[PDB]
Amino acid sequence: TSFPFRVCELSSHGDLFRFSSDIENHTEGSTIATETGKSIHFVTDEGTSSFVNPATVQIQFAYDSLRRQINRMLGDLARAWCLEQKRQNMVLRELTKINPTTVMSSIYGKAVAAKRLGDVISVSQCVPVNQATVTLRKSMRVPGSETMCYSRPLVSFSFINDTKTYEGQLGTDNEIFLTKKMTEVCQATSQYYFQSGNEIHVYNDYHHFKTIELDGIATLQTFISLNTSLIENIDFASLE
Amino acid sequence: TSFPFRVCELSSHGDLFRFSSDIENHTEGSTIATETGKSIHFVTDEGTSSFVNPATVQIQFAYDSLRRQINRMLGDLARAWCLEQKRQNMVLRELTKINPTTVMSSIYGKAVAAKRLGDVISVSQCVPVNQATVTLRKSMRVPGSETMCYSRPLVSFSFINDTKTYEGQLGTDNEIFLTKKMTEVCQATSQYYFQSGNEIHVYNDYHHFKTIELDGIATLQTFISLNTSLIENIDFASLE
Amino acid sequence: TSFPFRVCELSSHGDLFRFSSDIENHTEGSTIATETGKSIHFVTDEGTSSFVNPATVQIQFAYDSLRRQINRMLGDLARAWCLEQKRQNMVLRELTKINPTTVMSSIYGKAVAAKRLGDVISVSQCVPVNQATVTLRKSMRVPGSETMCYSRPLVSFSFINDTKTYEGQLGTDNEIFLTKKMTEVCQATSQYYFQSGNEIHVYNDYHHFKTIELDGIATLQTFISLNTSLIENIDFASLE
Amino acid sequence: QVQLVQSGAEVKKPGSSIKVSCKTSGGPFSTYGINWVRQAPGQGLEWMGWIIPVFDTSSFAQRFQDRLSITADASTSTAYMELRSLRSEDTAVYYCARDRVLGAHGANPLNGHHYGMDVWGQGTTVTVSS
Amino acid sequence: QVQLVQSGAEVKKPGSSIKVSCKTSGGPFSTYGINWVRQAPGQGLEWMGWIIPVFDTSSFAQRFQDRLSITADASTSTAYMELRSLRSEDTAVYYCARDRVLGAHGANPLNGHHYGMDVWGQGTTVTVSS
Amino acid sequence: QVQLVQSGAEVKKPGSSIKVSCKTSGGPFSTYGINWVRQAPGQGLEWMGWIIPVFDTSSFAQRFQDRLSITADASTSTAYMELRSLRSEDTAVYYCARDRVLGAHGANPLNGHHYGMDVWGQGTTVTVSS
Amino acid sequence: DIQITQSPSSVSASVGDRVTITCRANLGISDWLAWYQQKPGRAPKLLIYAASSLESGVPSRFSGSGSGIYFTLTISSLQPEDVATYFCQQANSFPLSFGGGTRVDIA
Amino acid sequence: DIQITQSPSSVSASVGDRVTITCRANLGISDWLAWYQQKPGRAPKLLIYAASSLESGVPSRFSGSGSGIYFTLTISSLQPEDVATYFCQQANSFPLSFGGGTRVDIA
Amino acid sequence: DIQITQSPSSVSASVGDRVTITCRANLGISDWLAWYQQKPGRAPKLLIYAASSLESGVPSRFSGSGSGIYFTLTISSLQPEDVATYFCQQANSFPLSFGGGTRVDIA
Ligand SMILES: *[C@@H]1O[C@H](CO)[C@@H](O)[C@H](O)[C@H]1NC(C)=O
Ligand SMILES: *[C@@H]1O[C@H](CO)[C@@H](O)[C@H](O)[C@H]1NC(C)=O
Ligand SMILES: *[C@@H]1O[C@H](CO)[C@@H](O)[C@H](O)[C@H]1NC(C)=O
Ligand SMILES: *[C@@H]1O[C@H](CO)[C@@H](O)[C@H](O)[C@H]1NC(C)=O
Ligand SMILES: *[C@@H]1O[C@H](CO)[C@@H](O)[C@H](O)[C@H]1NC(C)=O
Ligand SMILES: *[C@@H]1O[C@H](CO)[C@@H](O)[C@H](O)[C@H]1NC(C)=O
Repeated sequence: TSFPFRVCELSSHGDLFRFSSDIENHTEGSTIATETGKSIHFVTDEGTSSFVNPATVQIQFAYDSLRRQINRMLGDLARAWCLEQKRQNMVLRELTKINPTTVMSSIYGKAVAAKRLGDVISVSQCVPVNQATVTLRKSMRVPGSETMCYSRPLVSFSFINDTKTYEGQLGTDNEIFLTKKMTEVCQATSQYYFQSGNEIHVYNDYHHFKTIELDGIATLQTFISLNTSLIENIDFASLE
Repeated sequence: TSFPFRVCELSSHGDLFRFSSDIENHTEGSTIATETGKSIHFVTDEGTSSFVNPATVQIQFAYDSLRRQINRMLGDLARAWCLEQKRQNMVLRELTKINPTTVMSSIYGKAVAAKRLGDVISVSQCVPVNQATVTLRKSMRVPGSETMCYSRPLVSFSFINDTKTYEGQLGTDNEIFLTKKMTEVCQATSQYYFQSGNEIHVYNDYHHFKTIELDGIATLQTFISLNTSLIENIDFASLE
Repeated sequence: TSFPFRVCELSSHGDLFRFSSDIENHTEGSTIATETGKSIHFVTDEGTSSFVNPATVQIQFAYDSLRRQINRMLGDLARAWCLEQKRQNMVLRELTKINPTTVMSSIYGKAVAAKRLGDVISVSQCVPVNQATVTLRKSMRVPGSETMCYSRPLVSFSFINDTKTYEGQLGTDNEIFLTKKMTEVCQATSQYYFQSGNEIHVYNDYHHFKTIELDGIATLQTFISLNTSLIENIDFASLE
Repeated sequence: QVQLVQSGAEVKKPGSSIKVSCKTSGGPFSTYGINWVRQAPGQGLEWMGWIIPVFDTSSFAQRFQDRLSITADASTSTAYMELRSLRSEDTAVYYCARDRVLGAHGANPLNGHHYGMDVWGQGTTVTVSS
Repeated sequence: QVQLVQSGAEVKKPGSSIKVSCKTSGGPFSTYGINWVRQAPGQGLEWMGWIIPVFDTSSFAQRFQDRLSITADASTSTAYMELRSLRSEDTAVYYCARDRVLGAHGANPLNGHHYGMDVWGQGTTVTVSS
Repeated sequence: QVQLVQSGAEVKKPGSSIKVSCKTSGGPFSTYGINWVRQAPGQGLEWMGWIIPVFDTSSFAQRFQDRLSITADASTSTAYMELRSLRSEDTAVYYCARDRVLGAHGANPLNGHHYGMDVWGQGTTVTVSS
Repeated sequence: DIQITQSPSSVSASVGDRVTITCRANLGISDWLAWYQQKPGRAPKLLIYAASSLESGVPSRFSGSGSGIYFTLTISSLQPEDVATYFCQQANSFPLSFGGGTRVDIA
Repeated sequence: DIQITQSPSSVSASVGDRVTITCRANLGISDWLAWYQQKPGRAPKLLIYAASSLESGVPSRFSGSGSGIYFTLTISSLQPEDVATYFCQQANSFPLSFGGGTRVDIA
Repeated sequence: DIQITQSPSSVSASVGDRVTITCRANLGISDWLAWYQQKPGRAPKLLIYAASSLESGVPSRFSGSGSGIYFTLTISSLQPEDVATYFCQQANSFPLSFGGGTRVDIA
């Protein structure tokens, strides 16, 4: 899928990228003349008619008047869409400092590893691992340490054409980390739900308890519906 | 209101939620035939007429041609609105890691307590406290410690039906914390403005100085106006 | 330009600002009567005609029907634009806590220094420095310390009418810091790309290697194109 | 000021059952929770059990998980504890301590036991001897 | 290089008033601020006061808040300090020190005193004796 | 289990050239990288060089940057290291160690040498004497 | 069942000297440890309701600190009325337990 | 060329006692140091592949820690089979180098 | 009025030895302390303009560190020209004050 099980800490070559820092002829004649390539449109508000069957000029005016208002809205909408994106660009740049890989994976619509070298972002590709081999461990306790226990679950996996089985630690977005150095002080009554593939593995007291499908846990409805109402298809009736 | 004075650290039951990870028949006949449920619309560009008073076909074409362009725009606008929300979903998920309660209170349009258990969010409800009883303390300095002083102001309040008066520390969004463990090293010439209800309590040198209304301090104009221009109501005049 | 070389830690007076916390007559007669200031519009769906050349009522209906659907879209679009901005307001407020100057410089579309005093933001102005004098240093290693080396490059500059040359440390957005206290432990094979004005100064092993123009490094395409398709200008042909 | 008045001292023969009462006065008895703590002579405090009158939810220590029954009477605003099969080791000063923070907001249970016990009862010395 | 030349040594009878001058050469005088620091014999440095000529804003130490008047003459690029009601304890080497960072950008005051004083004057030994 | 079988002990006269072999069995020889480490008698381990068979990329230590040639034969799944101009100091037990993490995913080089060497070979005792 | 252990069984200090009591736990109490003070033939009195928050009506000299496994109770100045037994109580989850009281005395 | 130095040339401890081995570097290895254990006439065996990540098949008593300049290897309990030479290897960038082995011996 | 106190009144060290001077404050100077060096019959010379920022033309051996209440001045190697009095000056807010100079001397 978009985010397969992968190791994103082996890539040796990253592509360097940078966030961008920097992101009609009407003459009165109340008649107004608008120049078109093959014609000139004369619009009269009092006339309620546009000049390139008396309705022809009215029908032209109807389309032309709606054309102007809609194209003016599309300009105001565009102007604000840009001022919005210029902000979301600053937000993404700030977010990359907090976490680069997740933000860059979003901007690429594909799992990519990202590291920040000075003011540029080095984007590299991850090493995909066999989905079938990936398997989480029931114990989340660090061996030989009761006080310390892995914050995230350990995963046993293998590379595409490699027989050897590696042991790593599951991260976010199905990203396995070869270094199992993610750990936390053991907490009483600690329950954690970790997503691995299409399953959420529930761990109680740093011990696996149950594996539920993603639908088991409700989804936050962040999406803001625009409720776009498409223009209906009206069949005008002939009258007299 | 949306965010009343409340304690959001007592809830024992949180609902578990997860951010979503994964978020026409035209035949040429330059005549083009579009199938409608009760009819077939034939659109001719050279003809400038659409076939379901010579104007009837022109009037149909006018509405139909605007219908196609506006609906194509509403599709392009929708496509981008979605790609935008998929990003704002990643931003909200990243923000929840930095601070879960504020982001989840925004996504619910209502004050809710939120804790992150692994990759899921446990959303619970806060314990509302009597608005009248809530009262801030003038002194913001930890007793018995000159070097250490409360970073945020202490608040004296009481529960809905409880006579007992509790002592807590004011947080953000009118959220009182029973544990007054928020504190900082005392700073020279330190002036802090803290919002409690509909008032901003100015504190100078960790001592309350003045209580001003919210309008006293200017409001940042983050809102990006779309300047939506609604279609004007033109009364077409009858001509000949 | 928008962000000239500047020192934003000298301002003694900041303006205090706060994020906002809180951000038709149709009568059936299937005829529906809509009241206009100079007239009343009667819309018949079955009639396919609107009453304020048989086309006049049809042409009125065409504009009126598109006027209603488009204005209902502009209302749904607006409603969602607002719910979106109310979220982006929370995001900006959270971002200001992480970094105030960058977020406030974005909200002002101009370089401004910002400090968070309690729940209000003190916005001040920076001290511009001569662009010509600004010059980066090749060495990025703390003198007398092999283990410690400046995380960001040091800059030699001078004030507008001040002959004296100051020594500071380049920050983000062409902001020079008089205090060169930004430093990190020296790392092997460390390559950093730092933007100063219209150039990206590459540093290898804490030693300046090359100065490339901004176009040298690819720009991340965060902008989400709306592909706004402006209404085309159709010249209706007269038929009979 | 919330005051919790406990019952008086009662010498009980071994194998008998003692019921120590604790009356709450000056605050909402049902909403808050009362914890029963037992301090044996020359011994440290030992939590015995806790109950919340509104939800009649009683949690007991493993040692007395079988012989201890903590009840609560909203009408008398009194919480009671019954230790059965009394043995010499049961001799101690039983204490009724009310939690500092509210334990219930309506039908919603709250974690008010995380802030400890502010109001303690005078205590009841149960001597188990024949 | 900004050089600040102070006035010469002046033995003053007790109760007299001394006016030590400090000429700035090689840099803007009004924009920056000069601090007057006093070091009594065998004593540590003691800040007396500071003035910024562009705004004529003079801040004094409490000890001399009443008998100290620090002025600045832009025309002579000279800053002056006047100590009135001189007493034996006033005997010391007065020092004029210019702040390291600019204190004023146009009509906007800046916090240049946060970075200390880089250029110091030679000093003036005022001996208060009769 | 990936097993690396090295060549046998070979006493070489000074100035001769020795080429120790290391056969990989039980894993992808080309993808992973083999490091050649030399331990002189009573001395600490000394990295000699490393090669990746798929990209035939061989990195050597400065000391042997001129007289050391590490090669790899995919057909025999064998990596061979040759030391020329042998001198008494070259006497040591040469070790072939395979990197723990994959070093190449297709035509993309990986940093698998950051996780150390897991599989080592028996070791070839090369004695340089006449 | 979380197990809490007080580091000092008994502490003796001069009037004015500071006294630190440590309360460790096998698991994480997450800032839910309470400090109490009990005097011979008296009911225990809550001094620090949370790990660090001081209860009202308690001399400021009594301060608390710590989180998770490690917790500490510090008296800035030992005074004649500080001579008592101090018990730390885990409040994270039932069964709630009290640590062995530390006997503070005047040296 | 990054230069790594092991703080203890040799360490003698009783059975059950903890043993700490330090490996410092002139530059930053960024958590790319590996700890190896070598016994007389045997090939070195990797113990901690990363700065702290213990390799499989290695007794939990062996533990690693440290980042960049400082690094550390700790043996919770010295046991008869812990008597060997421990070498720290920089894996950040070629030329890779091994620090002088620390001789752990029964005291 | 913020009050600053230098921990060492006088420090005697051999040539080559390090010397640390501490300057504490009742409130927070927020990285606005300056370190000066004064030699008999000479004007003071600014060494560290900010808390840790070294002034130009000053031997690198002079380093500064600290923030808020605690501040420190460290000479990596005491040299014959390091024999002087070092004064710390609060620059956070008027009235600016100088801490009692520490007399560094050859031991
Ligand atoms: C309109 O959008 C809102 C969200 O803004 C959604 O809840 C609602 O279902 C949509 N449709 C209707 C019919 O209101
Ligand atoms: C249009 O929107 C901008 C903000 O994008 C606003 O400043 C302006 O007042 C609005 N209206 C007009 C008349 O431009
Ligand atoms: C539509 O927008 C996308 C980006 O969202 C862009 O890649 C594509 O080229 C656009 N199509 C046009 C402009 O016709
Ligand atoms: C408070 O008491 C009143 C009166 O019984 C009741 O209606 C209300 O719901 C109570 N509020 C609570 C329990 O939060
Ligand atoms: C610098 O001097 C010129 C000439 O007097 C003046 O116009 C300018 O305003 C001065 N600079 C500033 C920033 O005021
Ligand atoms: C795995 O091996 C097969 C068979 O040789 C090959 O087709 C495939 O590309 C290999 N995959 C990778 C990623 O090396």
